[PDB]
Amino acid sequence: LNAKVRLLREELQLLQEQGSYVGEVVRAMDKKKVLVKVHPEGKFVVDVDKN
Amino acid sequence: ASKLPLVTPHTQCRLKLLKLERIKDYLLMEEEFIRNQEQMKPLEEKQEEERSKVDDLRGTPMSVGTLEEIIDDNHAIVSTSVGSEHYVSILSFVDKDLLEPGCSVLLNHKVHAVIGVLMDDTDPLVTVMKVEKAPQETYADIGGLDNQIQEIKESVELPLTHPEYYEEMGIKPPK
Repeated sequence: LNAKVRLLREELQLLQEQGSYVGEVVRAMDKKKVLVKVHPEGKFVVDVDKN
Repeated sequence: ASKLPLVTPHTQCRLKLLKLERIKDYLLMEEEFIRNQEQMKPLEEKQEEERSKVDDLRGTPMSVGTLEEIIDDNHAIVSTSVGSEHYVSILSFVDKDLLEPGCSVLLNHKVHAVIGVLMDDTDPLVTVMKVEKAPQETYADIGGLDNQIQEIKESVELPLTHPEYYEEMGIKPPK
């Protein structure tokens, strides 16, 4: 119950972080980059995290 | 690989041989010197970290635009996906042999300066018209023509096989 209250009490800052776009990958390429369509905008050549 | 043209008679001759021996000998000196340098120092670290500087200049969120007119002078008008039209500067590491109007160019996010290009599809029509190998058969299945096949071979195949014949006399193949 203590954990639940702590999570609820923090949730106000966690919910003020930005969001993340949803993109459709076109094809992985190059060292570790990918070409991602970000509906409705255009394509990008983005980096890929470590995980 | 972007090698010199001998432009001797171009037909088996002594001058074609000496201009040919010369290029070979220069390539030999170059190869020896290069091998000596590589043994003396790998330069792998130096060649590397140039990739790092480049990737530093080109930020992570590279944007795929669409080149639309090269001013002929390391400048361009690159159109972002929405439809806006910017006037950016072409940097020094883009292989300019690959820059023609309509090419999917790779722009910087904050500055849209051109920093690369991408490949495109190979099937405007190439796939639909090319026939590849004929499933029916090779020249074996055709008989009785003999003369006609000879004509076609000389018209279309022989100018590809041995250009020297036509070239020697200064006559271009039939059209």
